[PDB]
Amino acid sequence: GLDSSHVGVRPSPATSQPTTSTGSADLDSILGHMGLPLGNSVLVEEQSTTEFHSILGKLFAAQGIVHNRIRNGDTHVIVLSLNQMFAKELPGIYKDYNHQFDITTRLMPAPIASELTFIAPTQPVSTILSQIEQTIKRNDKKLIRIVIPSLLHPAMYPPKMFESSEIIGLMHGVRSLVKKYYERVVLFASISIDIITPPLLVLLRNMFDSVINLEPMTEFLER
Amino acid sequence: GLDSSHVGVRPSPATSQPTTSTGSADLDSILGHMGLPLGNSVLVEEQSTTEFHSILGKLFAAQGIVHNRIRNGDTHVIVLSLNQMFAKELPGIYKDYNHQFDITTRLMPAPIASELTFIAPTQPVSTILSQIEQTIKRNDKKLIRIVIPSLLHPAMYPPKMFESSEIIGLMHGVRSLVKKYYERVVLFASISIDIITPPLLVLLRNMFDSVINLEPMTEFLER
Amino acid sequence: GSVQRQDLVLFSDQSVLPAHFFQDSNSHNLFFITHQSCTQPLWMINALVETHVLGSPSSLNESSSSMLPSSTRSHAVLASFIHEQNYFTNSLNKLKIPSNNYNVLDFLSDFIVNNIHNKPRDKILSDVLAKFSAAIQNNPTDTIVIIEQPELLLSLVSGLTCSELNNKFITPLLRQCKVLIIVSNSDIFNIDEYDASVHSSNLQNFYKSSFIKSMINLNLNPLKTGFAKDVTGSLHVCRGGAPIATSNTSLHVVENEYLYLNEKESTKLFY
Amino acid sequence: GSVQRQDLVLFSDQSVLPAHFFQDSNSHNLFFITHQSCTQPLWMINALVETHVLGSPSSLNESSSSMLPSSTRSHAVLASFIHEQNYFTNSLNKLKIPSNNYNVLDFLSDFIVNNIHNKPRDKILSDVLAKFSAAIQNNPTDTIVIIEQPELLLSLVSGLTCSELNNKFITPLLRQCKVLIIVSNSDIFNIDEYDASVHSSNLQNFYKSSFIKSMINLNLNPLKTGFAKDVTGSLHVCRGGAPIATSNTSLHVVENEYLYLNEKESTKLFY
Amino acid sequence: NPVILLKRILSLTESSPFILCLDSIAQTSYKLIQEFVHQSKSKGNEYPIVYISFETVNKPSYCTQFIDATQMDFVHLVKQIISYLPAATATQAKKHMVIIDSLNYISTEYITRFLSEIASPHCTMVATYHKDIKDDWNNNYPDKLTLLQFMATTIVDIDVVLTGTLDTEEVSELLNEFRIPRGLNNDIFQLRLVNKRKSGRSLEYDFIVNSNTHEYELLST
Amino acid sequence: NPVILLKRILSLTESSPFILCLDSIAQTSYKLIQEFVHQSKSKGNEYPIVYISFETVNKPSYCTQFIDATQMDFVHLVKQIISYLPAATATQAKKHMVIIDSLNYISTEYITRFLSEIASPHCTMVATYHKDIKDDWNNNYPDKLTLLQFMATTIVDIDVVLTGTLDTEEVSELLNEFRIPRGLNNDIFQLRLVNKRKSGRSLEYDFIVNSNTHEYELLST
Repeated sequence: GLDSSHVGVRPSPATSQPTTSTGSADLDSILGHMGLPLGNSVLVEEQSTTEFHSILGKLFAAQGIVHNRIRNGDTHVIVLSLNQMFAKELPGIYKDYNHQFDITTRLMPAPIASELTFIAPTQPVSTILSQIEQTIKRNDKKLIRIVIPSLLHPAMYPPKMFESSEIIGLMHGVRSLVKKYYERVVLFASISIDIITPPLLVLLRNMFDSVINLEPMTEFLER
Repeated sequence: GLDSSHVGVRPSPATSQPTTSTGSADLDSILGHMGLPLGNSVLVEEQSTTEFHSILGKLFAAQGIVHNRIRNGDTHVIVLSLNQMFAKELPGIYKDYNHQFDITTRLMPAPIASELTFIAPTQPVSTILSQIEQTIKRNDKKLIRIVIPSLLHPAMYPPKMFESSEIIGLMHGVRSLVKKYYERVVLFASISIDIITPPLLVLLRNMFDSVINLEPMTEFLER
Repeated sequence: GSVQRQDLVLFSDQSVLPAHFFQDSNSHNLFFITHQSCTQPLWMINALVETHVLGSPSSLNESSSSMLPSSTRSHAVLASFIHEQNYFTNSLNKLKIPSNNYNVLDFLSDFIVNNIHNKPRDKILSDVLAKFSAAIQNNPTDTIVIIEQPELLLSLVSGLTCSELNNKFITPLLRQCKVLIIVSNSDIFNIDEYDASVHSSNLQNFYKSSFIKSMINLNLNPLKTGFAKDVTGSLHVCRGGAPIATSNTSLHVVENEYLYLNEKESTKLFY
Repeated sequence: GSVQRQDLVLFSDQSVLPAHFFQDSNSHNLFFITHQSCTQPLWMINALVETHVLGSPSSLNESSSSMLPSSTRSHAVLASFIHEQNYFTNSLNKLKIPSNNYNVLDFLSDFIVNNIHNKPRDKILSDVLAKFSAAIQNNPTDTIVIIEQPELLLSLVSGLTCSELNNKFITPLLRQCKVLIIVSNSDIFNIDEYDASVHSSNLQNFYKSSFIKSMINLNLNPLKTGFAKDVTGSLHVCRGGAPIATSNTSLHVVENEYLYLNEKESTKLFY
Repeated sequence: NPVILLKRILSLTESSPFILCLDSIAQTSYKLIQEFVHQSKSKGNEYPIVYISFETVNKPSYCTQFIDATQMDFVHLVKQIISYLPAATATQAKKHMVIIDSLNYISTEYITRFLSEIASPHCTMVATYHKDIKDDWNNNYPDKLTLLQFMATTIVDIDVVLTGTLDTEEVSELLNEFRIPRGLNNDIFQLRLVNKRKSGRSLEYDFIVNSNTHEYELLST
Repeated sequence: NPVILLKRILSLTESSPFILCLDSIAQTSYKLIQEFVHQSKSKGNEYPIVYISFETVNKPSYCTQFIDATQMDFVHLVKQIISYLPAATATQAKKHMVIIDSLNYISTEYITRFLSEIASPHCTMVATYHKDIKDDWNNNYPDKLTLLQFMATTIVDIDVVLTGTLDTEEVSELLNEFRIPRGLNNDIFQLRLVNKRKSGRSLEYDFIVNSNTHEYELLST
């Protein structure tokens, strides 16, 4: 469970349910909850021409680190990626539930290994899920942001992971944790649709609570 | 080598080369050699609705047994088939190079194991080729008719034989024997085109010297 | 808006779920239900539970249909491969279905990690099956079984073919219960410019197969043109490929198309 | 009939086979020749042998082309996977090409039984290669190598891919000789209502691959409409995908279309 | 006359060792199968029915043996079937009818063996193959449907009869996307009979069937 | 300006770690490759060229290293390439150009690893992939061409320039059946340059190239 006087949490207009800021002003309103409800997940889909989706990934992450930094707003960001310069590329700033970020300024103090943790997608699915569980369990009472900066990037995800039982097993298992700790966990993922076959994309979409398509940034959503 | 006063052999109008009767009056003229030149092969292709092609197969075989039966006309027929009632279904009759057969009368005396020999297509390719070689070699000085009554009939040819290296290896190896004993060997094969994929049919045709298509019986040929 | 509501009718005896499918000695019937991602099936699942346990789907229909003269030991086993148990218990409680009338089997929570990972195909299928056997063997003759998204097994279990899924799980499951409802997501058929890939032809076979075995098929689809406020989608009722198993040859599926509005609280049907 | 004959010309120096491809220190050139089943390539093969060994293709051309002032140790290695040795020796003798000028390698006779059957992929490719090495190493700098239907290996050797065939046989073979002629049967492209199967996409890659590596491509095709008496087919001369390997950047392929009549005795070209 | 023939195949009077029923989602084969049973009883020929089930979970009333094949391996399946039939060499036994509810469940490489093993003078096989369920040598080996049509001595191609606006083409296009229209799977339907005579000359006729009044009519196409 | 850019990529002045050349039977890439070499020497940047060959049997005059890759296993290939290049960590070394004659010969599951292994601040890779040579997870894994276009920092799509009656569509249809028309593989040809900028915003222009007079012109399409 979490804290009531948590600044990163707030009830959605549409529902009684606790939600959190995507770190993206506009995006929050479009979701329909003025944010992403705890225990839910979004998949953001983008065309090849980068990198508006890696931007929303970084906003989502940055929003969580600021929360962690002064009541309270304790959060822990988990990143499933091989690129650790994701943590150094997060935007800086400028209730206290959403902030206006600046894509040109980095974050004032660099994120510490205790504020943010990386997990490599170059591992077995069993291992990845274990890490995410274990990280969630030891940061008990902390709000938990899971960010998957670009699902199935071929430079980060081994060919064998593209087998259905691997990637969908991974997504099923992550979805299982999101619902299991619905009290405080949330998931953001992005994916480039040019390297995913339509069947697999259909499978993927089914593991997420909401799916957002970006065409250049205009957002057509599937709630 | 063979005998010159052999009644089943005769020089073709088109060439100096020794040829033999298909056992089918009309078919001989269409081939363009008044028969099938020794050291050559025909593949007869037919649509599903049987069995005009199994008829020409039987004529071809019958023609050889009659030759064997009174100078001379020694021949040996080799049948690649699981149906041994092929030998009992051969038509009866009515220089002495071609005969007019009657599809309703069987052959007067039944063919003996020394006049005709069966080989099963339910064996490894190595084995089949060995049998055919060995049969050819021990009937030295006999004209040799190889008949393959229906190439790739699924009831006679194991699934694994439909792999290219098996069936085309078989056909390459048989073609090799036909050219090796061009002195006295000839090959007739039929096939039903409804159970052969076009790629495989293209491979098959390439192993034969001539290919005959039957549309109901009208014969469009590829010399 | 102020639309003219219709009651759901699936069979010619005017019912949604004829109670006589349940006391019979030897019969097995399959509903196959298909939906797209944008048209969630929960309101349908809960309506069927409600109809079986309380005699009529109060959440869908204005009036009540003919029911049994006394309360039975009617029971529902709900299983999902895509939603956790909270998802059903929360909506069933909101709907006021008493807890003793149903049992939820959760094949999302820790399912990959505990039940799939270090475990061969047969063993996975055999142990999923076994969970259903145990649960059914409590009111075996009076239990409805509802399974959401079993197709997921074709994606989650490496090298599982449609025929193995049917032979080792679906068909044996149908043999142990009176009524089986399969709820399946049909998005794989709905990709613009896409038909018949190998993993997806294996997947598509499952839908054709389930339809062939089903005596009734219900399909939820979104508006073909776009998304609206006070219109959710359409509901088609069709014959399946199998005959209805009863000693009542007059009984038939009443084919129909409805429009429906799935509101937060209630759902309504209208022509 | 009484048609107006043309001489075959392939290059801009007016030749069919420039002799200067042969004494060079470091160059390798590939002709890729394609034919359909109804248009046999033998007359082309024999013409190339004749041109290399005797200076001009007397069987095709009326007049002679510029040649070397003295007889060389010009040699041809002819290899086939579809015809036995008698097939070439009989036609070469009829053509009066002296026997000492060529060597036939027979990969039809007993080839499956002796060389493929109890024998792994690499070993098969390695021992075919070795036959060519031995034969070439007699006039290594002055030998033309002609190979009929190497694609057959893609069908005869279980699980042979185009890339292995190139890497382990074709490309190494091209490295050991001055001029390589590949003669290939293109029927696989000529099936009405048929394109791009897996075994055949592997097969088709070989044609695209050979063309890419070739500096010249000759194609024999039948009449597009049917079969005639005094017309056999057409002969197209095209650039390949590779540059010609010479210190003579002016040299180019002279693209052309001919009609030809392949008569028993002689063959004739005509526009 | 052609209606007489179809009635002769359905009653098992016109012997045909392997009868292939092709069906689809639009019109499954169970009604056609009940015509065989009906015409059999009707025209005096009441044969023992051995029913092989891969997807039939309710045992039909008309069968005398019922084999649940879902759990069985191929050879074990064959052994069960065989033990319920007469010795292929008896020369004095009752004719049995073997019904297989779906051939889609048998591996393509075992189809011909299966057919060869069950074949018996004292036995006729009616098996259905679903046209719309999709399946080193597999590449060149014929697909299940081409194979089965080649092996069959009789073929019965079942189609829906359309009472509405759409024809059978537009409907197969709808089914390809799993869009199920109303008015499929009717008591009245149609079929295309292919019968392979002793010459090889194959007959072919279309029929409207009324599984309610067991009455058939030729189709003047 | 756009012609200036293309001249900057071809001279290796506008750095781009992976340059993908797409070609076909209609117009192979060797001429384009000689433009890189020409513009390199020309605009002062004379870099050491390491040439990887799967199908190039005549060693190009312009290369300083030549690797025959046909006989080599993947890891062994990588080790050769790597030993001819500067230490990825040197901070003071000459820039090398690596040319791979055809990526079609590298397994799809090794493509990203290969690119990752050769990548180096002191190295630019120009590799060609033939558009018309065709290739448990393979099903879902992207095909070689989709993959390579995704990994490339620059793409150069080469096409034939048609002087005759046919356009590039009808010609690709002819080539599909291996019907080779006259007038392919010319000294003048065209290309479509895709360049991926730092924002992700990708540029895209078409050009006519004259490999005889090393002169390029934008294409007003």
